[PDB]
Amino acid sequence: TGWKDIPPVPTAQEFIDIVLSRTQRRLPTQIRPGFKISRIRAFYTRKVKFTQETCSEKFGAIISSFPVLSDQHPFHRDLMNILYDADHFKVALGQISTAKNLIETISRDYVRLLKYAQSLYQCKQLKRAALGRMATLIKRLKDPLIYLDQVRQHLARLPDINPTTRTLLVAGFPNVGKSSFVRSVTRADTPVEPYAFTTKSLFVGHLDYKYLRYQVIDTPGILDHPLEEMNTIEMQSVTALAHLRAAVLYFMDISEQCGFSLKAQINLFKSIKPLFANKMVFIVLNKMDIKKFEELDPEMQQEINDLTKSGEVEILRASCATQEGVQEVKNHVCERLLVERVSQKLKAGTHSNGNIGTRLQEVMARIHVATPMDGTTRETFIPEAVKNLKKYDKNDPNRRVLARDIEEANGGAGVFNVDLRKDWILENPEWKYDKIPEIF
Amino acid sequence: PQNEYIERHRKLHGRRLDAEERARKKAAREGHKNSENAQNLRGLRAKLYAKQRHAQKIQMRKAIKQHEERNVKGTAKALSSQIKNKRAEKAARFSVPIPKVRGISEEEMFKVVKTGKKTHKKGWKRIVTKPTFVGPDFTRRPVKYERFIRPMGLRYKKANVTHPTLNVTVQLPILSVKKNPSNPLYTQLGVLTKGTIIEVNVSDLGIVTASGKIAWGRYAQITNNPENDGCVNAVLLV
Amino acid sequence: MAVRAQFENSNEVGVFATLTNSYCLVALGASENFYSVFEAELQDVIPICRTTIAGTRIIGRLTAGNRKGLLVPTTTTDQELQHLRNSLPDDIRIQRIEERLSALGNVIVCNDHTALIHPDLERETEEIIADVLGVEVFRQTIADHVLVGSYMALSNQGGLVHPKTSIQDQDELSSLLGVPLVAGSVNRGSNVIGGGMVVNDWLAVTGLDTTAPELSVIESVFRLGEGAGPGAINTSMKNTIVESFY
Amino acid sequence: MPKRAVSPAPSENEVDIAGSLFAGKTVKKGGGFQAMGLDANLLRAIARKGFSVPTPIQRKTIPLILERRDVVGMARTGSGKTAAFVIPMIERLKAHSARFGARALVLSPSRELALQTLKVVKELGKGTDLKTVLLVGGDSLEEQFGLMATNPDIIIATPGRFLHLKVEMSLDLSSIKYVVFDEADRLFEMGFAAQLTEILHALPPSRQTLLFSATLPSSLVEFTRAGLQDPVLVRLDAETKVSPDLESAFFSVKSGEKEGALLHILYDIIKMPLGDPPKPTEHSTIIFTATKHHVEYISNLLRLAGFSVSYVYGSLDQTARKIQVDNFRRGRTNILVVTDVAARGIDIPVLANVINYDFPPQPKIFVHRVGRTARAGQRGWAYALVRESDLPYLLDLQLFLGRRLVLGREEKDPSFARDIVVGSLKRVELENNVEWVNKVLHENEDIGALKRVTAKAEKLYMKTRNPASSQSAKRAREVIVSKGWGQLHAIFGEEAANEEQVRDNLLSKITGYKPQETIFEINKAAEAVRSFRQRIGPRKSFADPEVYMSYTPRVKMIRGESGVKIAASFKSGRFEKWRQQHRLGRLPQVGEMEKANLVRNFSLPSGPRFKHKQMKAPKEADKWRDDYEVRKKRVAEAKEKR
Amino acid sequence: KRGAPGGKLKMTLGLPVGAIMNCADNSGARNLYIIAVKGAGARLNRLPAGGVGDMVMATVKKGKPELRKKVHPAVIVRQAKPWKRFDGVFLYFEDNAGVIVNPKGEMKGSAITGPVGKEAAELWPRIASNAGVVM
RNA sequence: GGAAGUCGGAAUCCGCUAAGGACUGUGUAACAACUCACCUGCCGAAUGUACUAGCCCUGAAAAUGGAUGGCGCUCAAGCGU
RNA sequence: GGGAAGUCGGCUCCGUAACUUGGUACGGACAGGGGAAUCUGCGAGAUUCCCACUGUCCCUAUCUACUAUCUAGCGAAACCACAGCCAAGGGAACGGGCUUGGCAAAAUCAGCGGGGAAAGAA
RNA sequence: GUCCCUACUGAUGAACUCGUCGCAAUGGUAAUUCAGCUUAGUACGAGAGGAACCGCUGAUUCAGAUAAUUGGUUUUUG
Ligand SMILES: Nc1nc2c(ncn2[C@@H]2O[C@H](COP(=O)(O)OP(=O)(O)OP(=O)(O)O)[C@@H](O)[C@H]2O)c(=O)[nH]1
Repeated sequence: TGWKDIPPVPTAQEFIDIVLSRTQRRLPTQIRPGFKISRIRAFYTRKVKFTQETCSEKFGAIISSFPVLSDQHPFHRDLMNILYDADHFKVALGQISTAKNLIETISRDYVRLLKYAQSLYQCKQLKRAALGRMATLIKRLKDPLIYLDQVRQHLARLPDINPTTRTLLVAGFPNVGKSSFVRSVTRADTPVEPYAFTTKSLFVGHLDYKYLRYQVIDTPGILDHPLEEMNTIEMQSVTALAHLRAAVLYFMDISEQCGFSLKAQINLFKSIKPLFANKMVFIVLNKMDIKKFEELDPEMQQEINDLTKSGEVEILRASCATQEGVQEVKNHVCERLLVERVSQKLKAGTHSNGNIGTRLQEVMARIHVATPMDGTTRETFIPEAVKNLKKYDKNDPNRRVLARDIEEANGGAGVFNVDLRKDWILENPEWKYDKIPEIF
Repeated sequence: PQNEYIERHRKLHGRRLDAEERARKKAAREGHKNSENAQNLRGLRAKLYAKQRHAQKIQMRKAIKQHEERNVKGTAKALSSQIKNKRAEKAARFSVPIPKVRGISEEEMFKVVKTGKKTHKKGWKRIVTKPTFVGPDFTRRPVKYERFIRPMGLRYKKANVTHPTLNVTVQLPILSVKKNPSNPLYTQLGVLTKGTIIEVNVSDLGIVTASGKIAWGRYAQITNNPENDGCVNAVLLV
Repeated sequence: MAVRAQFENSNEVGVFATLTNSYCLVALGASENFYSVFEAELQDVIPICRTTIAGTRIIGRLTAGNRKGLLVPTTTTDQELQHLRNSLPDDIRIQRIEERLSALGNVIVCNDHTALIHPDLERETEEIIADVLGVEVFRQTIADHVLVGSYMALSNQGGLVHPKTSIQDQDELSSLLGVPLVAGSVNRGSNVIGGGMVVNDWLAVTGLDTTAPELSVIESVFRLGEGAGPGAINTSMKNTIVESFY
Repeated sequence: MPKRAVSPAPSENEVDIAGSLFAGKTVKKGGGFQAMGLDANLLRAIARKGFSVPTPIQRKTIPLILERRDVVGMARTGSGKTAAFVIPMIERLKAHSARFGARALVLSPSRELALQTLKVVKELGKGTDLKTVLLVGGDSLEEQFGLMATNPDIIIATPGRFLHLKVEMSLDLSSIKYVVFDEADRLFEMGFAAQLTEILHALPPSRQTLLFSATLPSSLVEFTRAGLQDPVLVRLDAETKVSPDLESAFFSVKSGEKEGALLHILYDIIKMPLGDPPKPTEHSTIIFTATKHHVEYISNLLRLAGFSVSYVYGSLDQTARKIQVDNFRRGRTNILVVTDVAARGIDIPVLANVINYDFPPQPKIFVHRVGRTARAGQRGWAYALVRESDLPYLLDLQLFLGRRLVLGREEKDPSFARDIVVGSLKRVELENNVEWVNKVLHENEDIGALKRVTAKAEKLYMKTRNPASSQSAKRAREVIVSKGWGQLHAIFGEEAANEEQVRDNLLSKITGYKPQETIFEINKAAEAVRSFRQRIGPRKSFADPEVYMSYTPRVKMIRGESGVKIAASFKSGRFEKWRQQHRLGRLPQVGEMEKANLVRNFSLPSGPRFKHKQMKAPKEADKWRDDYEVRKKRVAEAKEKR
Repeated sequence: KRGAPGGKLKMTLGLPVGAIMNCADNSGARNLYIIAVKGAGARLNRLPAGGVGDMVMATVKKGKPELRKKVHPAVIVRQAKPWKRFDGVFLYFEDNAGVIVNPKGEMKGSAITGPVGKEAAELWPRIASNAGVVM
């Protein structure tokens, strides 16, 4: 569902201040030398144990709130590795855990020392020593706290990508129209600017196609390099293109108005097809209104066609400024994804044994419509006023009055008093609002 | 929202229409606020505030002096890391299964012999309430000292030993107790008090002697109050 | 037309409403949002009566009727009965019935030609229903659920039945009635169709939690909105139903 | 309130075989009961019941008992423990004794165990005059007085009830010569340990003692060492010896994909048919889990999936337990989900598939659960799901079994029966099943609540489970570092491997990417991050085979019936009050002849014991009441009956 | 979200904490054992109690072993102790009875045996739908 | 990838000078833009940095209602001579 | 008597026929009672509910014992330096009388839950 | 091995002729938390989700009363 529920991670000074303020403010702080040595020992031992407990809770809360990278989906694990340097992330969490254990050991040692203390001064010195040691360990855990707070904030701002749903991954070089298409098909605010790398992260939008919800992932943008010197941005791009089963929309600009050569575009597509091993690939040609496909030399034209003549990569054309083919390309890709998913669900339901699954039986029952055997229908008593009516809209000047508007004018929801006799259809209209006798 | 959305909102719509003026006036009012805080708030909070202000003023004065000088103008960690890395190598890749056990404590022994002996003489148990060093675990003490009980919670085995000339502090095991300058009974019992000579294993330091050998034991003086501080601190006499 | 609405904050519109082809009954409470959505969908074509039965807001699950008649339990007071009589035209016959199963909206489903009842109703109640509603009365258990009024919603165009009803029983019910039937759910997986939806020949009101695929099933089977057609479920919406309710 | 009120009902099943540190005119060795020379009436008792061939438990224990040696027996349920110690009952007693006193005592944890013991006792003592009694809570305590006066020679009892009656009687147990603790493992699990210890103190030193169990917890081992005289410990043949006909596979899967992996292993590998099946079935799969909440969640999820599922957990209603085990033994179900202790309790048929959903803490527990199957030479499959946290336990298992451990596809044809093979599942339909699990959890609220409860239980088990060894942890770290952890498992096909090592190479190249700088570097926070990254930056056969010394081998409080803590010796005097009602004389002292008058007064009913016994007179008839005359007649008849 | 009903008027409470009642639905449970009530106010030495329409937590004392496994929520339907309805009518039922419901307010069973409390039917729409007699 | 003084490492010079840092902050994706350092004009006479000494505020307090003895006292009815 | 708490509680034999004295097949019987109710016309009458154990707790019931305001009459004893309102202060863990303050109005009745009692120290 | 004064809480009261109607120094002092409806599926949000001010209606605890009704109680010994 997200990672916005991770509690804020304090700095070292804030951590020390919180722990010490709690240990002084939630406990009594007046012991006298004239009290029993056992009572003095109990007082100081209680102070040492409280400080440690507050610490272990806040350390355990930190350790348990942050996601564990192993148990996440491969996409999430790889994206977190790209974004936060997973190894150093784990090192920081391990330091938090080791500090927790060391503070626990300090508490046990000083509790035994307070057990065998003999004076109020000695007990005071032992308590001060234990508290100062804990503060020293936190002051050591200064920097990991800063790093973890930054990771927590970034994680709370990260988008929600469900790895296994109906997904449309729009990818390609910068300056091609990826974000333009994303805002055309979804209401996600993806920055659109004339420069090169305006999209510095993965963006998520959503759409509805034949009563189904579809995810659309805008990738930042990939350059034509071998995969070993790619930046973290295009590494997020390739991670999304690698671990997300979906329909890939690879965008190209036939016009060189993007700033990269067509030959390099086909080269990168060939390079990242092994990424696109089975996920369904549609090549979208954009800025046709700047230069359509026909206005191109035929060696490039046959190069594109030879790209088509392999697997099931499909060519479509569109323009994200005139809004010409965006609806058609969306419709086509969503329809093909839907039919593929329905076919694979049917094959999964039809097992080798031949026994029809319970859920497939249920869906067959839900799609089956039963009709009378005789084939005769029933008479329908729909009046004529309904087809003589006008559909209600909240924006028409001379609309219908409506009881909401009447009560809002004559008070509110708890103040308007309804006349239950206003619709009484009697013989004489003046007999309304009459007190009908009940007892005589 | 899914990215730096507050930054996007800033770029698209701006700030509140008087935020710059409010921030400037608050920053200008900060001086009176600081004086009011110094003169009004009271009780451990004023103490923390005063300590913080002292630290800030010292840092600012140091920065000013260093900047004036620079505008006019036109190892112990290493030895400790070497020692720790050697220890990690040995303990990680020369550690082999060995029958590793320990004897029972003098408290357990005393409880057992007390179950054996009904009539408890009043005060027959005196507990040594000072930190001690023992060495072995299941030792039988002479009848001279058999009733001195030294608890596990008070026993110490390692000390933070500082080499002055090779300026570095390392954690080293304690080999023996040579002289407690307060009591011969304490130096017999291994009581660790302030200014107490102990024998420390200095093998990890790699100190070269005159003949060319590595020192395996030196004298170190305990220079803290281990009864008040839950640690033993020694300075090496070299 | 199919519209999504909530009574107060509840998605069960069938509990608080009773829609027929000549009148609508609306539970009375606090605001006028529920009455107002019903009125905006029925702009004085048929009367709408703000009514209470036995001092309750469950009028939808307590009353059963069609355009020819209305039946209310014996617990209904004379004042509420007189309110209903004054509010409704004389072409609709209203009666109180002395049935032990006073949950009339739970024990009776009736279109304008047939009624299907809880098997344990009394004989006298059976002739009373057949006379006032002017329908052929049959006793049947829908999906082994004995409360047909809660687990099926019916109109003269079609009828939507409990999601876990067998195909044989669905076919038998379709033959016995004369309208298409489909096994579907309302309010995002709820089985209480009658309590979660009121439907007449040209209007349906469901809860706000009704999903888009199942709202399209409702519009299709009850022929609400342009072409509709029970058959479109089997032709144009299969992919949707299979992908959504797998 | 009772959401984990006291504890998870199945806690753990600890076992320790280090309890074995306790120590032609001449028919030749026919292994017969007559060959061990039982008396004629006993032999005809066997001839009627129909146990023709002795079970190994009987063959190994009966002669030692006849030699009168203290016995500690290890067997799984259904082996024949109850007959194995009840044949010596009558074989030793041979007759009823007129002298007052009991001679045989059997202690059973629960009433149903006492009842099964009672039937084995009666249909073996058919013919003899021995008196056998049953003492459990809930029975009429006055009837228990009456039976104690009736003087049984054999007493089968629940320890708490027996303790209460002994304290109420001041019984002289010196006449008892035989003591049996039947399932002392469950005795200690239920916590009767103090009661058992003080009962053992009450019994005289001169007795012969048997203790029968499936496992040997450390507490049981200490109890036997403290209370048994030179105990001989017997095993039922080979539980430790893993069957060579067992082929095992281990699947590295994540916590968020456990359910998907289980659905995958059922659907694709085991090829499980769905629906009610048309003596086990052909598929016969058991699923061993950790917690009762895990059992609930998995059983409900599989039932939603459509599988024929039976569940047995620790604190299950006994009638439901019988129903589920009956379905499993008769083949009405194919899935049987148990944690550990329900499986220990129930008698499991021969199985074809064993699935370990939660990896065992002990290799010994693993060996037990896998020796459950692949018996009598039949082939068996054992699939186990392993996480990164369960990996050190897997390596401990590898060391225990002495098997070579292969990762992914390091070998073209690894031996599933001789090697420990670890691999990954097929990602495509694994993700399909994971999506199914996510959808069903998001749709159904009850299963979502079950998932939350079992997640909390899993956290508790992780906190309270016995950790592994340091070397196992280090080897877990190194194998996680190694490539074989993430590779596809061997059972899925070499062609599948072809596509896998075709595609995964640059997927591995993505996974093993080291960023040059984080997003925060792309302020004081940035400076701290940079400094900390800079700090963490990477750091720059000669053995005589014959005689080389190796480092490795080769007032006390007791819980009463009311549940409130009660003093161990609390004579409420209700036995005094008992003979005050019954006007009886002094009870027969141990050794005197039985009193036939006392037996006739309190011996037994005429057979079946009917629970309902409540006689009230009817209410007084009212003239205005309809049935006045008949109610008056009924009242008069009740008055005559008195 | 705590299962505290809204808008409920005062009635005399008839089922306290630690109280055995019948189960009115076909879920397989026979009796319920109220251990806790929702919306209770903790005052010293008072045992909390619930009236018709209040959500409670109960353990199935006898019935289906699947249900005899966990503490289930339940809305109590019938109350033997008399109470007053605002029409001035003091009334009571033959026994004390409730139905298993999820925290949202949806029943595990599919039918209710016996009549339903009017307050419970008004407060929980699902009970009103699965009820056959309402008084 | 982009880094133009201002995400980062190191040097940190010269001209024009009245003076202007290979830059002290705001800012841009990178610029641009503003501002500071420094300089000039108007203004006009004393300022400003650190310390020291008095008096004053803070520099820690629990728990019946109370105590410079009490009232009360402020160019004292307080402090120094 | 009722409520509550905990529980692991609720829901084969006789005769007959062959076989070696005992088993084998066949035929028949077995595997409840009590109380409280509801429904159809006492009715094979039909349907619903409750039956447990406990060295646990509480309440109701019975018995035992002490339990009592005023009036007429009769009529003690214990105990008694003198007294009796508080807060702060009164160096000796000391206040009841002293300092300086709060205050403070005859004579009584009843209730009573505070004070007018306590250490001695290794 | 050491029934009395007073505090508090209520009730009477002499003298100022009896009485009726008042004033108010001083002392005490009281309400509390939650929920539901509307706002509103609104603002906000890619999605999942999702408030608040005014207005309205109930409930917990606390406090002070009251007995029309509804239980309980019976020496009405009816
Ligand atoms: N005329 C025209 N310009 C287009 C079209 N699509 C995109 N652009 C231009 O492309 C630039 C924006 O690119 P985006 O739409 O954000 O696409 P992107 O691939 O994310 O590219 P970057 O902005 O470089 O990250 C602007 O200059 C747009 O005007 C199109 O169909 N027609």
